[PDB]
Amino acid sequence: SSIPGPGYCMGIGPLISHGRFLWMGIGSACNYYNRVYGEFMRVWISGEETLIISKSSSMFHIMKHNHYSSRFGSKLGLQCIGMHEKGIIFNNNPELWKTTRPFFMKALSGPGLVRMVTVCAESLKTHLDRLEEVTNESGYVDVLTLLRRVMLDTSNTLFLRIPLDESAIVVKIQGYFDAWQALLIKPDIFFKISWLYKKYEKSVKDLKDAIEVLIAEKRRRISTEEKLEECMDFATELILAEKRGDLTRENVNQCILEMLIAAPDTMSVSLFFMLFLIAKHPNVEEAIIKEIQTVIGERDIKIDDIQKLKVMENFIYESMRYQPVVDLVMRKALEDDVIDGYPVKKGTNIILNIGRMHRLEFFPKPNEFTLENFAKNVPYRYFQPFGFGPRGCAGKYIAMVMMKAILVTLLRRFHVKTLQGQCVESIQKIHDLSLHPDETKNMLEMIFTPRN
Ligand code: HEM
Ligand SMILES: C[C@]12CC[C@H]3[C@@H](CCC4=CC(=O)CC[C@@]43C)[C@@H]1CC[C@@H]2O
Repeated sequence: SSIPGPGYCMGIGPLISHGRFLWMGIGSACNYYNRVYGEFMRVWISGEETLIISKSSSMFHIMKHNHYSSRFGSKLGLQCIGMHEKGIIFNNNPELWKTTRPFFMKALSGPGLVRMVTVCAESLKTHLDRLEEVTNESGYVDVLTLLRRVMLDTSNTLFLRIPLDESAIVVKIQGYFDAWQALLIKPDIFFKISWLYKKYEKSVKDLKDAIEVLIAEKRRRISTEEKLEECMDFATELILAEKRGDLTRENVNQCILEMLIAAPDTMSVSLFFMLFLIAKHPNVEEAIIKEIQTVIGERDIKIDDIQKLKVMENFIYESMRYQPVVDLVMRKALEDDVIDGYPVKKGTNIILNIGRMHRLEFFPKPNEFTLENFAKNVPYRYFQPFGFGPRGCAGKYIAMVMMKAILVTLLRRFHVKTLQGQCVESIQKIHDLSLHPDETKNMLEMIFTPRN
């Protein structure tokens, strides 16, 4: 089969599509192009041909095979934010990515994933006893900021554990994400005209400098440590690999940065959306509380509990299905292949529109929020909220642990109410790199009233 999509109007076809991505935002443009043309179609970002694909088969094929273990985006943009051939998230150098990923994978599983369940709970407890730092005079909690702070404290105490300014770093991380999102697919032209991107360059420097102070302190503690054997962690493993031949200071420094931003970027907005759903679905809220009563009671949550929390697990999955944050995935073809019907050349960019896929493929009631969608065991080839395979989410397992831990410890303690008739559907969302609340609007706050 030849490839669907707009006409290559002798050099205008590319300019409209890129411009449309810039104008609409990546996610809404993907959804536009998939709805107009097929669920498998072609478009251009800068020069290069990029396939925007919703079909479950193609998705599975792509994530399954090792010759798609790359992403893409502006080299100038990725250099600007420090992700050009450096971290793992947008590290598109195959070999350098291969050697860095294992550090992340170790830290996000085994004993650290077990530690995480109590670390995550104790952190939120701390922040729920200090709700004055986040609550209004009118009782309005800034949930986005609350979550970001506990997510950061969580990430810090597990992976780095150096004292830091939560509030400041959370703002800096937000700044870094805006820059990443802004520059990821900007054309080379953009990067010439300097007073159009110095803005972003500063956000990156703010965060990078802040983290350099922390890794600096972390370095000094490692040098003077007696029992280096016992107290290992993600940041230390990296630093010791650099002390062997294995890694570069620059790369270490970006990996530590990337581990600290991950959850604040994504967990916070996911749990935010999840809380607005609990607020407007009392049917489900009850089921979850009943489960928490049965399973946990008034004991501190423990690793053994999380597998038993079945209703919440379905809620989490249905929330990510219905209202995702990470609704699309960027990949690149490293070898030629046939994919469903169509040929895909080496170097061809790919955007997997997993948000659309979860409304077109397997589920009984795709366009409404119900746990009926997860009453029958969902095959993992029709529902990839995290992705899978050799480049799937490195946090995918621990993320689920973390989300259960915070939803338990919060709902245990508080009823959550939304302002006005607001719901996830009515919130004004930006749909660019990720899918998240437009924070220049308001009515995003919530109210926390106790239980008993
Ligand atoms: C609700 C939470 C989360 C969601 C929905 C999510 C989703 C995703 C998705 C879709 C990808 C792309 C994977 C692919 O291309 O197949 C990804 C990549 C990644 N995620 Fe997450 N994620 C979450 C939380 C986390 C957390 C908590 C961490 C770390 C602490 C993390 C670390 C990563 C990393 C490092 C990658 C890049 C993997 C690579 O390129 O090699 N994620 N995530
Ligand atoms: C999925 C994705 C890679 C992983 C990204 C995701 C954007 C949101 C995000 C923020 C983080 O800090 C961790 C990685 C993630 C979860 C990206 C959108 C396109 C890209 O392929």
